[PDB]
Amino acid sequence: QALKKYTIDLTERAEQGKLDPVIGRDEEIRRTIQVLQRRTKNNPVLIGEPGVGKTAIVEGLAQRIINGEVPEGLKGRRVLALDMGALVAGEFEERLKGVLNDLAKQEGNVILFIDALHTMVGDAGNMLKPALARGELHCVGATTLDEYRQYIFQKVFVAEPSVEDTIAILRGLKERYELHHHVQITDPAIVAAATLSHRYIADRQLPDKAIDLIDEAASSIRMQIDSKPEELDRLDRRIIQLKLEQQALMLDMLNEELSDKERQYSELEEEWKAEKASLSGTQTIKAELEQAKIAIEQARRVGDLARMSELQYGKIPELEKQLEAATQLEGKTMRLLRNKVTDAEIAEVLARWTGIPVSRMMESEREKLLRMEQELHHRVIGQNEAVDAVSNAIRRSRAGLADPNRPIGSFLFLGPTGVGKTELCKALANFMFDSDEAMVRIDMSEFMEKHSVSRLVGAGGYLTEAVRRRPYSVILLDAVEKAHPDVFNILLQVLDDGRLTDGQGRTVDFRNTVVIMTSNLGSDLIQERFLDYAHMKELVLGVVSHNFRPEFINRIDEVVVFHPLGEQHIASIAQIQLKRLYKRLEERGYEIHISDEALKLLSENGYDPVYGARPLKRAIQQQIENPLAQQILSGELVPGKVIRLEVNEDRIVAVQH
Ligand SMILES: Nc1ncnc2c1ncn2[C@@H]1O[C@H](COP(=O)(O)OP(=O)(O)O)[C@@H](O)[C@H]1O
Ligand SMILES: Nc1ncnc2c1ncn2[C@@H]1O[C@H](COP(=O)(O)OP(=O)(O)O)[C@@H](O)[C@H]1O
Repeated sequence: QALKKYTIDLTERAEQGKLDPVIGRDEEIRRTIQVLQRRTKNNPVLIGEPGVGKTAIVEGLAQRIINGEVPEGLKGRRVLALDMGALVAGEFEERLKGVLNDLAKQEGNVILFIDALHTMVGDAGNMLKPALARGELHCVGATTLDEYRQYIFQKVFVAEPSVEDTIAILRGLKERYELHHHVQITDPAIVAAATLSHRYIADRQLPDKAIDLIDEAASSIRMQIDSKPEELDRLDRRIIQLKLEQQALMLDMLNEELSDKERQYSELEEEWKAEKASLSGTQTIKAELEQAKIAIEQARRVGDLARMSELQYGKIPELEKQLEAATQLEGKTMRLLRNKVTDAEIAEVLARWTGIPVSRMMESEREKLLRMEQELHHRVIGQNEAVDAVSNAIRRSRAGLADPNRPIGSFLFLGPTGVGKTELCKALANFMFDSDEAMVRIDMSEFMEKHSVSRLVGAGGYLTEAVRRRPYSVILLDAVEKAHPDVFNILLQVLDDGRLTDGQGRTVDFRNTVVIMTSNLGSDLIQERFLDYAHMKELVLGVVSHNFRPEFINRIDEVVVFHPLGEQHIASIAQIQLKRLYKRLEERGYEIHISDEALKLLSENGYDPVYGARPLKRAIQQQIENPLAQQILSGELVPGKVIRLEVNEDRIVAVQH
């Protein structure tokens, strides 16, 4: 009986109704069942990244066995999960031997479950090998594919549920969790949990991370409930203060205001208790309801008779009616204490995790979108047609006026260098994705070969991995004309399917991304134009047809033309570049203003037609930041005095007048 010591009986747990409900996973369970009765290589292995509910599938199978929804071959079978802990508490091999003995004793009525299957074979227990082929033991694996790469039984692949699936799962677990945490859970909190966990948490997987959000928020709410209310602390401190003062004076007066405040503090206190009572009641009955439901599920099993109709008709709906009567009573009675876990709570927990202010997490998206041109113009200066096209396309996408199976947007940027293409990329990344850090930059110059379409996909790939870890990002493909012909096909697959199958066979989801492609092909004809504010697109389309096939031009949302930078433009770019410096100096108490002619010097030294505004930054770094740092470290320039940037001879100088 090493099973009593070294295993947990899952069918036993399911029989007691102590297993949480399993929502979805119908096909995976059915498959596993199909494989368990397999004539050879029967036993099956659940393969998927941690937290996707492989164990959930096992428990679901157990529940089906107990409920008798499984084929006659699996009726009455027992599912036991082998625990890795109790074994290692030379004893390992002997204990495991006893386990295999016990499993060979009933010969086929017991199914063993091994989570992290690699740990058994791979601290690499060897003795397990005979029982598989001999048929002494029938087991179900749960292992990662990585570890099934290590190990290479039947392949059973457990995918990761989508947002909708996760939501259904959480809605199924909702009552159990409400009971578990002594709280109410809002459906907005559920959808917010799934959605936000999907978006912001990169490393973890669904449903698990969403469930963690829910859990933590529930803990927070619990602690908030237990704690003494604000008003009561306020009043206690206040009356203690007035007590102090009064006894020190021993004014009357205060004597009255004491008493009154003691009446109030009394009333509130009683109210507090009352509320607590209500809560407690609502929980107890809840528990009882559960115990009733489990009970009727026992009654279906062993066949009590008037029992089940008494529970179904008498007990369950009475408890159900006074439960929501208690919740509507809660609706009336609850003031000082809030038991409802909302989307706001989920937001606060994921705030704790991520570090986002969370104003962004729920800031109104429609107002963000409608004002988009302005927001993008806060960073990108000039290039009005570009911002217009991009903003319009993204608006179309978010309004749901476009194919849902394609990326949010697809743009081809055309024009010279240094005109702010990459600037608009970073601006987009910031605007929608809350950082420039959510961007994926790939130079196409380094993919010209067959080893190119190899490298970025697989044979992992530079692209697929980045998009998999960061589904919301701006994918910028620079100098796309240099690309290897095999890559363009992959690009079409992304622009169309909104997904891409890699060298490993798994599909990466691009539907949350904005795909931007830049090219210098139009640079000459564009610099040679302004021609009308319109016809340019036709003119350059002419040169587009040479290097690009109709498929590509038609599958991208907008083809963007970037104009060279005017004088006032470069001036403004300069000022924006000076903002950061201004800020860093503002922190130390320096105020800097720049002369118009000095700004002209910067604008001149920062712009040449071939590199555009690229030289500008280190034109500032060299001509301004260097002597500035010199004087700051010198002590010549002192905080609390305005620093004017003027010109001396042809060179820029800093002064305190
Ligand atoms: N279909 C489902 N129905 C209900 N809960 C699920 C489902 N899939 C996953 N879960 C939940 O996800 C949580 C973590 O899943 P888990 O089985 O630990 O993942 P894995 O074992 O595959 O790493 C579990 O608490 C489980 O309740
Ligand atoms: N339209 C613009 N708006 C704001 N900054 C710009 C603009 N054009 C150029 N710059 C500045 O010039 C630098 C280089 O420009 P960049 O966007 O990289 O050009 P390209 O997209 O052709 O590589 C950027 O860091 C940016 O600060």
